[PDB]
Amino acid sequence: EFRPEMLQGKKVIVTGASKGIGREMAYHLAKMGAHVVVTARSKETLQKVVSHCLELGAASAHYIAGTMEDMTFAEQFVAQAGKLMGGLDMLILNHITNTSLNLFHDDIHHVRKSMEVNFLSYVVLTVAALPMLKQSNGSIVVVSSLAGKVAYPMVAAYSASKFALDGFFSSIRKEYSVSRVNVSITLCVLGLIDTETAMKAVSGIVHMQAAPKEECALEIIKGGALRQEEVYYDSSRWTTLLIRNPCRKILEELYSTSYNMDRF
Amino acid sequence: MASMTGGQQMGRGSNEEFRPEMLQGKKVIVTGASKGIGREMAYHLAKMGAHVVVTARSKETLQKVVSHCLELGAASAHYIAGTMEDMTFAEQFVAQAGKLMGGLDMLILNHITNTSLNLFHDDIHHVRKSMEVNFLSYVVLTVAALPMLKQSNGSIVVVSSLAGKVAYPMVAAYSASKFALDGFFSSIRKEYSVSRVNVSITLCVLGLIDTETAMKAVSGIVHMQAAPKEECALEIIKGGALRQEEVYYDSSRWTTLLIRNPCRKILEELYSTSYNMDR
Ligand SMILES: NC(=O)c1ccc[n+]([C@@H]2O[C@H](COP(=O)([O-])OP(=O)(O)OC[C@H]3O[C@@H](n4cnc5c(N)ncnc54)[C@H](OP(=O)(O)O)[C@@H]3O)[C@@H](O)[C@H]2O)c1
Ligand SMILES: NC(=O)c1ccc[n+]([C@@H]2O[C@H](COP(=O)([O-])OP(=O)(O)OC[C@H]3O[C@@H](n4cnc5c(N)ncnc54)[C@H](OP(=O)(O)O)[C@@H]3O)[C@@H](O)[C@H]2O)c1
Ligand SMILES: Cc1ccc(-c2cccc(C(=O)N3CCCC(C)(C)C3)n2)cc1F
Ligand SMILES: Cc1ccc(-c2cccc(C(=O)N3CCCC(C)(C)C3)n2)cc1F
Repeated sequence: EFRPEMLQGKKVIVTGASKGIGREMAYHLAKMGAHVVVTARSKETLQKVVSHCLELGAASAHYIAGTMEDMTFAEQFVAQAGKLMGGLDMLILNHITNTSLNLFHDDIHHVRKSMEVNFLSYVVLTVAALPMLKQSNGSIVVVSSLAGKVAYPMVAAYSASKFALDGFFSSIRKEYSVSRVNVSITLCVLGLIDTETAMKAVSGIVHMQAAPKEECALEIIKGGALRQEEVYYDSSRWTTLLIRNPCRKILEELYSTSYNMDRF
Repeated sequence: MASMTGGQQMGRGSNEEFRPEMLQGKKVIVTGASKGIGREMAYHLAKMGAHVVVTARSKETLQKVVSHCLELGAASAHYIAGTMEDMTFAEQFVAQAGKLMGGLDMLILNHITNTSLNLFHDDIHHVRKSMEVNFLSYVVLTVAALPMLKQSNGSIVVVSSLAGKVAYPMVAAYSASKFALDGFFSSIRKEYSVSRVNVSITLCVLGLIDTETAMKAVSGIVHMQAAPKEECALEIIKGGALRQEEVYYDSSRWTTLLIRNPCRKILEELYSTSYNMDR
């Protein structure tokens, strides 16, 4: 059972926080009394978000502008964010490289860039954040999509990158469990969200109900606060019925009896 | 005689029952073919009377496989050596291979970058290399192969793992790359469907296989029955040959029982009515 008080005084990083869901998450955390450090490329927009967050009641609020294409930036941002706040309780990984619906033909640069930004940078951020999260017994929140669980035409690269996050973060979650790293990892599986970016990209191609981003932002925060492994958020009740893979959980359990990890 | 001959192997039941004759005279590329499963696939294809071009970094090992493929009965057999780390080499290799055989019927993506079982700490270099070699290079090879595959209504065969379907500790980077393959290739399969690109895509989800490389990496860590590489290699060929979307191959019957995800297929089918692609 979530209570907003759970975020009060928590030190939180939100990436891709200048717009959409990331910005909504910043605002919610602001209202909850959390310390926040938001990031994205747009310094000016970040400034506005930061100002509004202080308005909303954030215990403290800062932004650091940069591109997540740059792994050195990602790494230094975490350290700098942690220094401003005196630690870190939750790492919210939410940015993605800009993407539109298109048939895949030969754009290898977009497939590479998508892997770099949507996947690689999440890993670099995690490595950089880990000692602080370990010290706080904090949380990693990874923003994924229904397209990171099942296949859709027109987003091959993006979907590849969301699939990767599941495979990467679900692996380390089992490693953490065994090495006693008390850091939660919540994978967020979102359907269509009414963000300006998504609504434009799907215009005339996709005819489905877009869920509200303010609510989506909250359900993400909630999942992290409760240390849930996965969060499922979609308009359709049929998604919520079919989305889970209980067989996958069973299989992982059955295989767990066939390997020995005492040796690190 | 070949000029006065014609017809088709793929008649009634061919989508269900494999026959070695289905690869006879087919033009096939196998990557990661100097050892393990890839080498075993090369051999099976040889026996079936296929034309084959194999690749891997090791020229001397490739040479040996080629010699043994011709012995075995392959229509023709060649090798081109190089690293799949180099996207230029992956791209030219497809063209070179296609030219040696005068076309392409089946693309078998099987290589990976060397990997061992280790906890993930901070090796970002291995995570990147894993994505480049195990995933990115598959895409570049697919891009290069497509024109020839479209002309022959051929096949793409993607070798994956159980770790490309469910999570395992100690192979975070590797598993990320295998999961990436399913997301990418499953997406283009729906794309080919609607754009009438008659090129099949077979994703192979393999359990532990008794290759030298795997048996070494799991030693003292993993205690499971390993399945034979000869038969694993054949089930891969079969899958591609029959144009099946997914091949599942593992020692446990419990894997075969639980591994499929019918709910994913139902969802994908429900979501298909919510989007218009004509354009
Ligand atoms: N919207 C949907 O329907 C939907 C559905 C499923 C999942 N999701 C997930 O929701 C998360 C947020 O989506 P959204 O729709 O809210 O996104 P959005 O409104 O398009 O905003 C994306 C954010 O990422 C930032 N960004 C873009 N390129 C960047 C780069 N190279 N380096 C650093 N930051 C960069 C953007 O700001 P700057 O341009 O200022 O850098 C912006 O703050 C994503 O991970 C996405 O996969 C969304
Ligand atoms: N073995 C298992 O238990 C198991 C389980 C599930 C899935 N699989 C999958 O089966 C496939 C083959 O596995 P395996 O166990 O048979 O592997 P393996 O015996 O180690 O063979 C790997 C092959 O890839 C080549 N290779 C390595 N690095 C390369 C590079 N940078 N560029 C090009 N070629 C390179 C190797 O030749 P060179 O070193 O000479 O380049 C070799 O021919 C992989 O996709 C693997 O993930 C295996
Ligand atoms: C053909 C089609 C139909 C539906 C979806 C779908 C469903 C749920 C979530 C998402 C998703 O992750 N989005 C929304 C679109 C913009 C993105 C891709 C940057 C983020 N996309 C995708 C499709 F490609
Ligand atoms: C703890 C653990 C980790 C991995 C597995 C497992 C199961 C099925 C297939 C595979 C697989 O893809 N392999 C085998 C290992 C060498 C690789 C990783 C290059 C290829 N791996 C099982 C485990 F118990």
